[PDB]
Amino acid sequence: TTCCPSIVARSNFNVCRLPGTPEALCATYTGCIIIPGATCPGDYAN
Repeated sequence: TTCCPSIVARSNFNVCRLPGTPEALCATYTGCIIIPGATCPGDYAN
């Protein structure tokens, strides 16, 4: 599960994966984290 900070940052993160851009790439661009768990803490999830 991938969870990003800032609702704005995660917004473009989602839009990033729309054209077929790899999730991890967009995550690296947003300062986003990809954890093995299926639920992220609210500390770093927007």
